[PDB]
Amino acid sequence: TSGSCKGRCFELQEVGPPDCRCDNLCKSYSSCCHDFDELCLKTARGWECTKDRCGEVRNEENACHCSEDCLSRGDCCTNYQVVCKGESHWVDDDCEEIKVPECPAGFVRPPLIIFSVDGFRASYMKKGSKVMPNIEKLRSCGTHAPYMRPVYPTKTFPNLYTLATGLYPESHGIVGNSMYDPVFDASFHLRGREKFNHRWWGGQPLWITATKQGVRAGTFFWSVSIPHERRILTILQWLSLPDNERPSVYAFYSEQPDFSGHKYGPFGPEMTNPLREIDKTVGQLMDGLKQLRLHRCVNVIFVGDHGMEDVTCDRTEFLSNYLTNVDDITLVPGTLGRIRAKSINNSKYDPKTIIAALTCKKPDQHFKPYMKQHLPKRLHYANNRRIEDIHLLVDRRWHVARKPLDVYKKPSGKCFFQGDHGFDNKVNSMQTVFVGYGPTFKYRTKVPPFENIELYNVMCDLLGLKPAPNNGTHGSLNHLLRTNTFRPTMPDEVSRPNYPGIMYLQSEFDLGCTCDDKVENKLEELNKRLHTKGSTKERHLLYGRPAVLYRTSYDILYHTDFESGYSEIFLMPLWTSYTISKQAEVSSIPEHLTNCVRPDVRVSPGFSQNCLAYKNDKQMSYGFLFPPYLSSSPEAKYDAFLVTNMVPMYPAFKRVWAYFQRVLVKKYASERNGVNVISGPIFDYNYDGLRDTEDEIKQYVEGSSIPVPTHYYSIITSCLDFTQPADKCDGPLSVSSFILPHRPDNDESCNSSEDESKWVEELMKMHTARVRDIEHLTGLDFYRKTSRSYSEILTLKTYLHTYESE
Ligand SMILES: *[C@@H]1O[C@H](CO)[C@@H](O[C@@H]2O[C@H](CO)[C@@H](O[C@@H]3O[C@H](CO[C@H]4O[C@H](CO[C@H]5O[C@H](CO)[C@@H](O)[C@H](O)[C@@H]5O)[C@@H](O)[C@H](O[C@H]5O[C@H](CO)[C@@H](O)[C@H](O)[C@@H]5O[C@H]5O[C@H](CO)[C@@H](O)[C@H](O)[C@@H]5O)[C@@H]4O)[C@@H](O)[C@H](O[C@H]4O[C@H](CO)[C@@H](O)[C@H](O)[C@@H]4O[C@H]4O[C@H](CO)[C@@H](O)[C@H](O)[C@@H]4O)[C@@H]3O)[C@H](O)[C@H]2NC(C)=O)[C@H](O)[C@H]1NC(C)=O
Ligand SMILES: CC(=O)N1CCN(c2ccc3ncn(Cc4cn(Cc5ccc(C#N)c(F)c5)nn4)c(=O)c3c2)CC1
Ligand SMILES: [Ca+2]
Ligand SMILES: [Ca+2]
Ligand SMILES: [Cl-]
Ligand SMILES: [K+]
Ligand code: NA
Ligand SMILES: [Zn+2]
Repeated sequence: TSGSCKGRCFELQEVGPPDCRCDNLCKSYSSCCHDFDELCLKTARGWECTKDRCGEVRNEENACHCSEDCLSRGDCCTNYQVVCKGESHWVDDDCEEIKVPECPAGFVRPPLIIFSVDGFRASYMKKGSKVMPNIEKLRSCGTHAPYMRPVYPTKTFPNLYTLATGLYPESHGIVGNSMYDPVFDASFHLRGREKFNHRWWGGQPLWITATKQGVRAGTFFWSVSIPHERRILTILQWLSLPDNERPSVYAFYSEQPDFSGHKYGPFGPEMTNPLREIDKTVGQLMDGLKQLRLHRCVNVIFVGDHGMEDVTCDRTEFLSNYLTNVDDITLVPGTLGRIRAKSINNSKYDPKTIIAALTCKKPDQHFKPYMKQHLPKRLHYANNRRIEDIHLLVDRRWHVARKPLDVYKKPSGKCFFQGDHGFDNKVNSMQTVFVGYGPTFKYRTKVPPFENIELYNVMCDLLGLKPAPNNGTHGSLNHLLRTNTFRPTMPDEVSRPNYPGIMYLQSEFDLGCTCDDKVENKLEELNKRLHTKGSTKERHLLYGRPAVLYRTSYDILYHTDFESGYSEIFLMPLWTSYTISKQAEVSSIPEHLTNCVRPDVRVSPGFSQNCLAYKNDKQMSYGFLFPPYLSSSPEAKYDAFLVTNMVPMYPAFKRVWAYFQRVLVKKYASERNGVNVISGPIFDYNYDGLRDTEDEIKQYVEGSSIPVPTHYYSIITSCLDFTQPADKCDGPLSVSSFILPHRPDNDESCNSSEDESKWVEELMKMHTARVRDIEHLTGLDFYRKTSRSYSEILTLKTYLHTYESE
């Protein structure tokens, strides 16, 4: 319909119908005024000043200007000062530290510009360095990480909306580039108009956070037909607006190098040019800022959404080769797989039969099926109705498809893609980039790799905003910044522990347990009391006891070899802590102690587990949190069989756990010069990544109130300087953790029929976790007493050990 864009080009506030629009998204909606192209998308004379244009009389038809009034008008070509005034390109100036913001009068805060690049793999920073001098200058003069970890799936929309919200895709709702919502009965796709509907997009993205708190924000989306040079000129024009109208945060988005990467693979010879072109665009922005005297005022973030892997048509696994009944399913295909029934509310569709037909069927099978609740917890990819129950994790370099006709399209199936992304977010080729440059970022500083969910908090800090609740750990990235507005502090402990002494006589217990412990001194009797009272506690609890951050009733139990926090509600430890030195020796469970379980005289029969329940439950067995194999003496070993150290374990899981405890702990202590281990149960029956309350538990040991954990964790800490033993470390710490699913079969591990040395450790690596992940799942807070700064501890708690090569 009707109206004009005269005096409205790239207006910031979008107008409602039936009035026509002139903002940077109007093209997407087909709702621009009829003169939008003519007035707002000028192209005459290209994007660069030449010597003969210098001082020209202003011609309003030109794309940009070289006339003398152009600085005052805000619309010079970005190279104006270089061609027409003897100025140097930004890239050609030496790095000079920006100690304080150097902003024109009227700038109330340094603006933030987010420059996002689609498909920019982390290793492009080294491999394309010779063709990206503007980017290489940002990177070396500012703050950079060797790589930034994306979220899963390593697709465009989930990651860019994660960047804007600090939320996992399960929480923000953009769980893929394609998705079907069974409540909406509608599908979201990269291409098309459904994605414009606000109903898909949850959380509070940065532009909304900013606006609600009185900080003006540019649009983060761009119509695809607006060329990059015009996006840049538009941002530079918005930056010349009056103080009261000017945004403080700006976003530029590039579809490259992703668009070429898909055609040519991540390192195709055709990739050099798209990298040169992105660099040139960075150059334009920086020259533009320098003309406006804003180059030592603005904070610039150069950030990618994901990397890019070599993927061709012939590396496609077809479901039709596994299932006889493939027309019964709908598959979301590609570098991940999501399966649901073709016919909604079809009662005779069995996910269990589909999973079974897809499990370990071909020796080199290039995907693994999972019920979504069994996916590695580090992916946080389950708590959303748009995530199908059945998920296929696809090997890097591979695709999955339903039938061959979906891939090999008529006439005779030519391929025409050599690159793709979307795989597991720990995969090297999916890693992407982060550089921060400006007064608020540090000068010439490397920082360790970190996750993109953390940036939202930092952007809010950069803008003086209070972040909406999100999945970052605020303070974990304080080390990126010259000046921090946020001072993290430890959460307050909610429940204080009881410290029970000996309160019960053996004959008060009727637990159906037995142990051969009657076997067989004044000197070694005070020593026993000392231990039960906390004398070895500084050895086994190295970083203070974990804080309990919810209301509950629990006891601290001390022993020679380990300390625990025992829950009277869940009838088992919430945590068990012990230190194993490089010198410690592994021993066996003596014959006469094979089935030994001992009542704990500090803990009431009524708050204890019982052996009878385990006897009666033909599916469920038990294991121990502190391992008897690692007892310091035959006498201390009796403590490991206390009923208060016992936890429910499926026989299939006991294979995993026993190998970890008997073989792997000692190997880690050898490799790391001692380790401290904290282990415990996790209950997450509604798969939301958060500690279950007792009324959420769906499974108990038969005929008891003993709840069955969904997972078991361990956090394994040592000295970063491994020349110092774990128990006498003066400096920073080193951690690796896992959250192992507690499953009644080893179907996940295709080699599980073999010896544990051939599969267990591979499983654990797959289920590697951050300390922070375990904290959410347990309501515990770790590392309460160290000699390290809290910001450093927050970084340590966000660390993920990925087991990739470098
Ligand atoms: C990662 O970080 C995030 C963010 O911190 C964590 O996610 C949060 O987790 C909380 C606990 O699970 C959860 O609290 C819920 O919230 C319920 C209200 O939810 C709606 O409103 C939310 C707030 O909106 C306002 O603020 C934001 C600023 O952030 C603005 O942008 C808004 O516009 C508002 O001004 C809102 O965020 C939330 O969004 C979800 O749902 C949307 C609409 O469908 C989606 O678009 C969106 O993507 C979100 O979807 C996710 O989250 C939902 C669960 O909320 C989930 O189902 C989806 O799969 C997806 O993951 C809503 O619009 C509130 O009703 C709840 O209270 C009930 O339970 C509590 C205790 O659990 C009781 O104390 C309480 O009394 C009440 O019980 C009653 O109601 C029950 C039904 O729920 C009923 O059964 C019972 O019998 C009782 O009657 C509860 O507080 C937050 O909503 C959630 N936020 C987000 C964004 O996801 C996340 O946990 C972190 N992950 C990890 C691993 O740490
Ligand atoms: C939540 C919200 O307010 N809305 C309103 C506007 N809706 C909308 C409207 C017009 C549009 N025109 C073009 N494109 C292409 C495109 C891709 N990208 C990369 C990118 C950039 C930023 C984020 C974020 N966050 C992202 F997810 C993807 N930018 N433009 C869009 O996706 C698009 C989306 C989306 C829903
Ligand atoms: Ca992308
Ligand atoms: Ca839960
Ligand atoms: Cl997807
Ligand atoms: K049993
Ligand atoms: Na198996
Ligand atoms: Zn892509």
